[PDB]
Amino acid sequence: YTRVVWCAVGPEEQKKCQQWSQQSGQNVTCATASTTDDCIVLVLKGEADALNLDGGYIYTAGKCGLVPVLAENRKSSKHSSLDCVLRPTEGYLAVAVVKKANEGLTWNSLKDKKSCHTAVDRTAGWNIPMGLIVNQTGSCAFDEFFSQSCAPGADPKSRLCALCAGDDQGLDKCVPNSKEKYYGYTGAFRCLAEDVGDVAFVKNDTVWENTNGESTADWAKNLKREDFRLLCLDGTRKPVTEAQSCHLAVAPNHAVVSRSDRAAHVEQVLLHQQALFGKNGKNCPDKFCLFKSETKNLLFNDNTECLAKLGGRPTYEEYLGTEYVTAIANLKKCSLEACA
Ligand SMILES: *[C@@H]1O[C@H](CO)[C@@H](O[C@@H]2O[C@H](CO)[C@@H](O[C@@H]3O[C@H](CO)[C@@H](O[C@H]4O[C@H](CO)[C@@H](O[C@H]5O[C@H](CO)[C@@H](O[C@H]6O[C@H](CO)[C@@H](O)[C@H](O)[C@@H]6O)[C@H](O)[C@@H]5O)[C@H](O)[C@@H]4O)[C@H](O)[C@@H]3O)[C@H](O)[C@H]2NC(C)=O)[C@H](O)[C@H]1NC(C)=O
Ligand SMILES: *[C@@H]1O[C@H](CO)[C@@H](O[C@@H]2O[C@H](CO)[C@@H](O[C@@H]3O[C@H](CO)[C@@H](O)[C@H](O)[C@@H]3O)[C@H](O)[C@H]2NC(C)=O)[C@H](O)[C@H]1NC(C)=O
Ligand SMILES: *[C@@H]1O[C@H](CO)[C@@H](O)[C@H](O)[C@H]1NC(C)=O
Ligand SMILES: [Fe+3]
Ligand SMILES: [Zn+2]
Ligand SMILES: [Zn+2]
Repeated sequence: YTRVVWCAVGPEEQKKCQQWSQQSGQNVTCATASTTDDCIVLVLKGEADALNLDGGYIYTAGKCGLVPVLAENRKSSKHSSLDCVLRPTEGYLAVAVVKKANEGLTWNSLKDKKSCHTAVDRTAGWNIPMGLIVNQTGSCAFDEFFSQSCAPGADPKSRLCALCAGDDQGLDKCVPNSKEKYYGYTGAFRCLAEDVGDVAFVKNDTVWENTNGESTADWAKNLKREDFRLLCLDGTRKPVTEAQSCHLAVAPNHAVVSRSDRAAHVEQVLLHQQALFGKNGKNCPDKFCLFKSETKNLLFNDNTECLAKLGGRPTYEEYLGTEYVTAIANLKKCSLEACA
């Protein structure tokens, strides 16, 4: 009754959710689906209560009537006075990243190169870059722009899936979940770093969390920030320390969504769960930490300080902001359960 069914996407999120479930005394339970879109349907049906979603999916979920409940909040320098849960969200920086040794590559010469995206329909991996390109290009043929790409969630037989790798056994190629090797923020950066693609569309934090010894991960043990460059909209290349003057846009933080009729309940439970397993929670380091998953960003992003209340009880459009919402609509003109 006062229990919440979390929806996990893929088997790695399933295992993490199962651990959370066990540590919660069954206050949290788990439903699992192969894609985020499916998890969304599970929530609409009332078979699942909630999940955390990137902005692009919140637009999908919002049209079907789901609402924003609480947002991911990472630690910041400004607004230091307020507590994390009451602290305003800041938004993340969407960037395009390349190897510095790849001289001569700029925003203006991306056509026909190889791209690495977090997944179709996500903010920094798809909506922002492809929105910009369709525009600058006056064409809806975003599938013919790059020569080859890894964009999880596209047709496995298309060039958009040419560079995706699948799992250990080469199965599940291009599925939009963590079984795909190049899925998500981490997977797209790895696609760039192993030199599978020429550019990766992720967010600023990703570059920082996987270089200069921050990851220990085999593929990233030896990655140095100086070996990378951000591509700016004015045709310039800059070091990753200049993300504030060289980004594609500021994205709205990922947020937990649920059915509006379940919102108050989902909110209550999560605030208590984070007091127990959050950053400074009663049992985090010692028993279970909600916001940790070895650089894999399972259920929540690993750099999450807390889940914050929203303020102004915003609809989904208000949460994403008028700038972002029109960007998506315009892109969608190129391309229930599509409820509107
Ligand atoms: C782009 O994204 C980045 C990444 O999110 C933003 O950079 C962050 O900026 C914030 C606020 O502006 C910085 O605030 C600091 O946060 C730190 C916590 O991460 C605090 O510093 C301590 O804790 C760090 C984490 O443990 C630690 O790491 C940093 O420094 C060392 C050496 O320089 C390196 O790694 C160390 O820690 C890791 C943890 O796993 C460990 O593996 C190592 O063994 C080291 O112990 C690493 O390079 C990293 O930079 C510090 O050593 C220190 O102990 C600090 O108190 C303060 O709150 C935040 O540090 C920045 N994030 C990182 C990871 O660099 C950036 O602002 C974004 N840009 C824009 C424009 O928005
Ligand atoms: C790709 O191109 C489209 C078409 O221009 C861009 O959409 C346009 O973007 C601007 C920014 O939001 C919109 O202008 C705004 O309009 C409102 C009122 O209409 C005004 O209050 C704001 O101050 C601002 O001027 C414009 O409406 C919108 N055009 C349409 C037809 O919806 C789009 O943003 C571009 N894509 C990306 C990803 O940048
Ligand atoms: C489970 O929820 C009940 C009711 O709120 C509460 O007594 C208990 O603190 C919760 N336990 C855990 C581990 O979340
Ligand atoms: Fe995102
Ligand atoms: Zn800006
Ligand atoms: Zn409002």
